Amino acid sequence: AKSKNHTAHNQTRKAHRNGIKKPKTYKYPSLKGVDPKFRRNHKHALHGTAKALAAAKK
Amino acid sequence: GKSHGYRSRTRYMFQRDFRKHGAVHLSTYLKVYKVGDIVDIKANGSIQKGMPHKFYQGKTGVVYNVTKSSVGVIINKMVGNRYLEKRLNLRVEHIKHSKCRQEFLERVKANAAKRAEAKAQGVAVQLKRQPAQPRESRIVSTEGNVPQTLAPVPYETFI
Amino acid sequence: GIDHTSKQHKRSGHRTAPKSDNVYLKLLVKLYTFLARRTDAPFNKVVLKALFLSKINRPPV
Amino acid sequence: PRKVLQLLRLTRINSGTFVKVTKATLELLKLIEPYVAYGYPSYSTIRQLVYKRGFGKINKQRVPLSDNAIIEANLGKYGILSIDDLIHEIITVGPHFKQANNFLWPFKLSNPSGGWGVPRKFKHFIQGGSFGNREEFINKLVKSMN
Amino acid sequence: VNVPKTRKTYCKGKTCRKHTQHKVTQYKAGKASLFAQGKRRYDRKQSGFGGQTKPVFHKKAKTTKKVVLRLECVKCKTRAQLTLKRCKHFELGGEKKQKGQALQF
Amino acid sequence: ARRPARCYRYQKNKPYPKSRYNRAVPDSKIRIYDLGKKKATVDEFPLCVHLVSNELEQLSSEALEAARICANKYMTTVSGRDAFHLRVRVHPFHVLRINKGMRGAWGKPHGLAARVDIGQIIFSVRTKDSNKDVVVEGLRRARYKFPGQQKIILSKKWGFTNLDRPEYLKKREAGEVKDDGAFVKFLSKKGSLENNIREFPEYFA
RNA sequence: ACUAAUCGAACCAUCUAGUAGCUGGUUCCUGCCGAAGUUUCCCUCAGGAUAGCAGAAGCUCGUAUCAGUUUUAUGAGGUAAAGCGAAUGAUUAGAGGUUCCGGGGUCACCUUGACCUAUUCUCAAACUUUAAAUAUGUAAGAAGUCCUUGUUACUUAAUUGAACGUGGACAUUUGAAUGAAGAGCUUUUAGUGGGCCAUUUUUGGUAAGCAGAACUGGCGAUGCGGGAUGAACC
RNA sequence: UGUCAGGUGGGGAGUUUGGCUGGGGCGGCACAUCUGUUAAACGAUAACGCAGAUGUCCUAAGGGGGGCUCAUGGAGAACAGAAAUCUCCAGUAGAACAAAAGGGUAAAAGCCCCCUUGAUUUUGAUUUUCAGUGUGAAUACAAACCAUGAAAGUGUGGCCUAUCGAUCCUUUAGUCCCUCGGAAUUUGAGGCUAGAGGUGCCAGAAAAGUUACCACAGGGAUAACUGGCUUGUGGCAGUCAAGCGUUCAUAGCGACAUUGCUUUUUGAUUCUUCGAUGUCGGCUCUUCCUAUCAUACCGAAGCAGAAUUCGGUAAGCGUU
RNA sequence: GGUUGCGGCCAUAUCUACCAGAAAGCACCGUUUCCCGUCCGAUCAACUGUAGUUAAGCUGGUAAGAGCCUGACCGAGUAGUGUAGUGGGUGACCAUACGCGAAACUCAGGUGCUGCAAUCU
Ligand SMILES: [Mg+2]
Ligand SMILES: [Mg+2]
Ligand SMILES: [Mg+2]
Ligand SMILES: [Mg+2]
Ligand SMILES: [Mg+2]
Ligand SMILES: [Mg+2]
Ligand SMILES: [Mg+2]
Ligand SMILES: [Mg+2]
Ligand SMILES: [Mg+2]
Ligand SMILES: [Mg+2]
Ligand SMILES: [Mg+2]
Ligand SMILES: [Mg+2]
Ligand SMILES: [Mg+2]
Ligand SMILES: [Mg+2]
Ligand SMILES: [Mg+2]
Ligand SMILES: [Mg+2]
Ligand SMILES: [Mg+2]
Ligand SMILES: [Mg+2]
Ligand SMILES: [Mg+2]
Ligand SMILES: [Mg+2]
Ligand SMILES: [Mg+2]
Ligand SMILES: [Mg+2]
Ligand SMILES: [Mg+2]
Ligand SMILES: [Mg+2]
Ligand SMILES: [Mg+2]
Ligand SMILES: [Mg+2]
Ligand SMILES: [Mg+2]
Ligand SMILES: [Mg+2]
Ligand SMILES: [Mg+2]
Ligand SMILES: [Mg+2]
Ligand SMILES: [Mg+2]
Ligand SMILES: [Mg+2]
Ligand SMILES: [Zn+2]
Repeated sequence: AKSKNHTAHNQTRKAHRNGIKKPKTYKYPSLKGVDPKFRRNHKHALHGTAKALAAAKK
Repeated sequence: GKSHGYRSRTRYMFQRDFRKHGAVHLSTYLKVYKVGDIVDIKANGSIQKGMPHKFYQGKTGVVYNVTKSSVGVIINKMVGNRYLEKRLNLRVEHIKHSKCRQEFLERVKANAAKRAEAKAQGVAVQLKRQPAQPRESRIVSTEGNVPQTLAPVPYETFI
Repeated sequence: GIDHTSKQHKRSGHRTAPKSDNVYLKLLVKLYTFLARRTDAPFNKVVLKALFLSKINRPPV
Repeated sequence: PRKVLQLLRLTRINSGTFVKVTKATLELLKLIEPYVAYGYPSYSTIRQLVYKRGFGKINKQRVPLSDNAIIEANLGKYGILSIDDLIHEIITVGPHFKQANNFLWPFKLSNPSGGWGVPRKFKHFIQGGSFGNREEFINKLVKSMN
Repeated sequence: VNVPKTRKTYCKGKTCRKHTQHKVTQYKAGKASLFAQGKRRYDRKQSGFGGQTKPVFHKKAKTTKKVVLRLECVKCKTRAQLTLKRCKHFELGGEKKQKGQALQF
Repeated sequence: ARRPARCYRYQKNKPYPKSRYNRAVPDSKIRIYDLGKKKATVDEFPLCVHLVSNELEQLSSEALEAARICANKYMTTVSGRDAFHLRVRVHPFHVLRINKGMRGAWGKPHGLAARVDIGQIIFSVRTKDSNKDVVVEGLRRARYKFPGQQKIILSKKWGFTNLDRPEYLKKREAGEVKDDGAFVKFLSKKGSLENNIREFPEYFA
């Protein structure tokens, strides 16, 4: 009893009825996979500038 | 049976160009990449490390990570009915700056120059690009250009 | 025949009334329906929509 | 081609619309060629289209023009105050052609009153059919469908 | 494959925490050592009537096993395990290759 | 015996040459491709007559061999063997497979065929102008051994060269033409002058 | 064979409404929406799980992050074609030179085989110097551009950079076209997971109303006018 | 005699005795994978499609550095030659790089020499397969410790693309940490972290046959029969004409080729039928077709007659 | 403008043959005590720019040169290909309509350009 093996028939019609979506970009992307040495220093850089505005704007 | 290895079906994809084998020239190593740069991916068969998969051949992405001898690139890949964010670690031999970003970065510069010139006087200086317009009417003269052409030619065997 | 670009006969997907059968909540909806229509204040339109919400959509404050 | 027809707002047979001729639109026309008959409309063709079958798109509703104040309430920002102001923006493709043309609901034409003048429609106008660019003969075709 | 019986590698012995000299020997499993809880559970479940109560593997396919090296540091006597790929023959520190030998004999 | 040629008439498969993936292909039944006065100079035979296929199809090496003998024998019997050079143009490089349930149906090599296009020359005959009708009749009798439509074409080229008859005469008047083995070598306006004097000494007149 | 018309394990009752991925059936109306025979895994191939397609409940907002489309700009590809006096591998034919195991023939040879040199006929799904069409990636801006200076334990010979910032300037032609039917987002669940047909590309086969793929459109799930007649054709 | 222990025990009991598949069985593995092609120039893509390969091998064939340049051809030097050692010239790689194929590599990724163990520790992140799960393999790092080199740098196994494995259980290494629940000590045991012992039907049951005495649920998802498609093969025709026929291609034949027809062969397919269309042959009886054996009338002959052979109209009528 | 060092693109730069090159630089060259490496100061190392030579390297020029590079209404809008028809044809295939569009071929031109620093009748 042989049957069909594979077909991509109807697979693009199915993928388009819900309108293929772009990945919804954001400002401030995740720092996942960024170099740890840069990321470790960026933590200290953001802390200092947060204090700089805190000391001035208050 | 079937074979679906990592570098399958890449016999011509990862070939070098004709008379362009050998060592990679130093320009690829002196190019500076930064996070946010838009880069094109084209693998070098001579460099087997940090080498992209055959899918990302010809794909354009944005640099998210800068490393010692490699670059992290963001590519959106279509899986099923949506796009998925993908992250590659590629040595600089396999990437280059996409030149499309540089003309756009010159158009924004030239847009600001035209707007600054138009600030004092002459507003509405057409910052936007326009498509090719239908041609305007013009006069064509026959002075030295009298029309003269034959009809379709008969059928000869030519052999 | 029409080459339809969007699904036909689609309900908005938003509550136009509370599912609740509380008679006094219906009177509050009746009052704020008039206010949302007879005033241009966006506050009245927000309150009227919030009166339609289900229990999980209005957590305690 | 079906997507391009949706982008030109031709969602049913005998529907019509105006298209500004640029390069960016000529391949759209070149890509739906087997399904549409188009050409270059005369001023008399545009005037009879807007007068008889001209409907405005006002808050997603297809509203008959039938009054200048209807057009002024929606296109008066661009200077279009009358039904001939709207017609003028179409025939002479003005700065606000995009807004004026989009304000017009797609024209709902009938079948041609004298027929299509061909045995079979679905060959090119050059090849004896009906689709394609029939540039100045579109006025004869549309006036029998209006 | 041929592996030397000595190796300088990382010892995380809490007293070295650096590369030190190691002795290399092959790992053997060790006696089954009944009174293991699984063996205690096995003996009770097998007792009485019912026959063989647990599966017995027969469909073996591999003709090799992976080689495990026990890496004992020579100063703090700390061990470490390293696993090599499957090989049919494995010797330890035996007759390193020579390249300038004369084929003679 | 052999399958009828209607089973392999049309170019239905990809080109399937003998290579390192067959290593068991039989031999084409046509082995001689140049016949008659093949050692003749270009000056002897100005007239060229072409048997040209008008179909995209496959001619088997058996049909090629049968038609080559049929055309050659008539030209020798009527006008002598040394009055013509018959070069058959198409080479049977494509291998025909035969399957002899549908399980494991990939076929063994059955024969050879030449894949020909519309307008592709099958037979080329260069002769003198006096026996035009002889070779035209020889190719006309060779058509019966082939499937599909073929046309007898009178070439406007001097023999087997790629030059028109007046073009060859104009170059041969000068030292631009030297006789060679069976074909001809022409003068180029490029290259070293020392090579262009030792070759074509009769030029520079 | 026979063992009460019962025999390759009688009859009666109970466990027992034994299990069944298998067959059959599954009962009122109207309204709206509306499929799949495909992915992966499974002692899996008449089944299920999973993702997809679908409904419902909506929620946050109010014309936008957008688009089965084009243009502009910039990438990528090695198929159609083409090429073999270009590489690899086949392949026809003579020319010229040459020297060794090759030709009996000097004791230097019209009537020679290789090899080299310039030509010549024809080819390649697992050849290629070239190389389309169609298809395909990215970008076309306020999350932008420019100026000045603040943080850092990173980085630099060095505020030199890196990243993120303070403050200031720029606006409806704000940085192509067209459209936008509201846009985005979530939960939950049905059915389905036998497909088949047509154009074009394409594999096996002599072929098939054969068997197997790619893109699309359909039938299934669909009546209507036409092809007398017919699931798919117009 | 009773209990336990070892053996024996189809006499008896219970159960098992893969899957894909142009039906099933046999064969094979298309069941987990790798290379090229099919594959239609992004990617993806099937068949028991084509050409092949994997379950290994390597303390170097891993890592670093230095020096050098390979295959082949030519010209030379006592035996010594097409050839054994030495010398020079040419040489874009025509070599070599473990193993298939593809890609890559020339002051190297090949050869030789020197040093070496980065084939090490601790985690996250990423790519392929993909559900964006697992496994395998790989990529760039970070924090250590090292190797090498003058140094920059390189190195987290093999130049790249394959070379492999859950739960339960056992076992080892590490911490020398947690628990044995009345409190301790020491054995023992149980935990945590990281490996191995293996499932090749490769996301991983523990498994022999036979039934021609057979049963059930079903299946026309699937064979054996008729019918339907095709016509390789079977059969029946045609075109060309090298030749046979004493001479003469075509009276009669006819090579090498090539175009068809038929569905009374056999293959091929699996569309119908498995809540069943009674499966061989003969007898009996009717009818139909023509590709005509006889009969009627003819045309041709290498037809003198006789007898024959070829061909036409023709299925009316017969064919034991 | 020549030359040297370090380069960029990597033949318009390569290859073959033959000619020129003042000055400077480069080079060949001379030597073996030390550091160093060899069977061999050939290479590699060191030492003196001294005893000498542009012969070679190098540079440039010459060639109806090979190759390479650029362009062409050169071939050719040809082959091919997207879309369409109840188009043709028994078929193989072909033509037309709206678009895109090659390679070989044939000609013409060319034979490195340039960055940083130093130096030169
Ligand atoms: Mg199925
Ligand atoms: Mg592969
Ligand atoms: Mg590696
Ligand atoms: Mg009428
Ligand atoms: Mg009509
Ligand atoms: Mg017991
Ligand atoms: Mg085929
Ligand atoms: Mg094929
Ligand atoms: Mg019984
Ligand atoms: Mg029941
Ligand atoms: Mg029951
Ligand atoms: Mg509906
Ligand atoms: Mg839905
Ligand atoms: Mg390809
Ligand atoms: Mg081709
Ligand atoms: Mg090819
Ligand atoms: Mg089912
Ligand atoms: Mg159904
Ligand atoms: Mg009909
Ligand atoms: Mg009908
Ligand atoms: Mg149609
Ligand atoms: Mg038994
Ligand atoms: Mg592909
Ligand atoms: Mg190696
Ligand atoms: Mg206790
Ligand atoms: Mg399994
Ligand atoms: Mg499995
Ligand atoms: Mg089980
Ligand atoms: Mg079927
Ligand atoms: Mg019956
Ligand atoms: Mg008859
Ligand atoms: Mg010396
Ligand atoms: Zn230690």
